Amino acid sequence: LPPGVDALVKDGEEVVKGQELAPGVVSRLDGVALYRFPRRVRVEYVKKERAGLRLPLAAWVEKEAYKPGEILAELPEPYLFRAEEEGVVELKELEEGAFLVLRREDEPVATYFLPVGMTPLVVHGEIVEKGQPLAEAKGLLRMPRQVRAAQVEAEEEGETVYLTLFLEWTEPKDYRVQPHMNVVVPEGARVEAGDKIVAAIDPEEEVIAEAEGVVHLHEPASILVV
Amino acid sequence: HEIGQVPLLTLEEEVELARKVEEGMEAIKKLSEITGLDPDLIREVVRAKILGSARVRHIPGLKETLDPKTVEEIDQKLKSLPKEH
DNA sequence: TGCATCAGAGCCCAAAA
DNA sequence: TATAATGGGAGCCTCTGATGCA
Repeated sequence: LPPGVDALVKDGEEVVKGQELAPGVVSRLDGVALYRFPRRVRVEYVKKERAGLRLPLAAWVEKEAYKPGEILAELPEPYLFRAEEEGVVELKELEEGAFLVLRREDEPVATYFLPVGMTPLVVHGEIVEKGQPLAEAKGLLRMPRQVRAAQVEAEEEGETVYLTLFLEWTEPKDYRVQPHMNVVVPEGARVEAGDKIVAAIDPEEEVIAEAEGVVHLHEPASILVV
Repeated sequence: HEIGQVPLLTLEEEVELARKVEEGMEAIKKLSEITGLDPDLIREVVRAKILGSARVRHIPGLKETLDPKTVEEIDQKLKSLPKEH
């Protein structure tokens, strides 16, 4: 495989003769494709948290859970989502959508969820006071493609809804594998905290899994069709 | 010409094979411990099955004559091991 | 099937050195 | 027993019979 080019087919995949394995590489025979020494291991970590949101009651669609991509609300006019606590802002941006975490004396006092269609008006590490706008919400706002909503609780106060969302999403982290390291974990494996993913000559060069996640192999040196 | 049909190893491939070879020898030592069997005798049985039925012969160091009967017998003790062993 | 091509088979004795 | 090393190197007559070819 040409250096840096990533494969189309996945480790284990049945392949027909003539099928294209890589941008410039075409398989000459049918059989099972096997990745030859993966250069980059990507671990998608499983995170399950609790985050809040407040919306105009007329703008929100009632549901018990929200699947990825689903429309959460549709706003007739732009809405300023405001902080309900004072704190310093920890901004954590996902692929699409964002997380916002207010903390005062260390201990996080709030976790808010900004879906797509909501542009943060604050930056990481910004001091906010109760009531100042965190994010603008304009038009249709929906769940991001990479993040789900397992449970949706709703309290109604005045003209707004406050959603307490139980959210599940995966955060990618890339690890580089050197020629002297071997991947000891299969594609699609389930790992807990402490499980070894890549091994190396010495202990400080090993890659140990930080928490729960699933493993994906990318950019192999070559593909072996057997 | 025959030499030229085996591609040269990449640094990765070279390290991988060497690594697997070292790990395999450590395994044979370990398999010796578990079974209480001669490490060399075990090694010839392991090696016999990889090279195939083609090459089976008496080994000067082995105490027992090495023939398909004994490698099947010994292989069956190996196939009687618990999953982690 | 009848013709060509090549591999392999030989190339004096005795004397001497 | 440990830098890395990865594909060689050369040459001076006639008959008979089997073998490989239109």
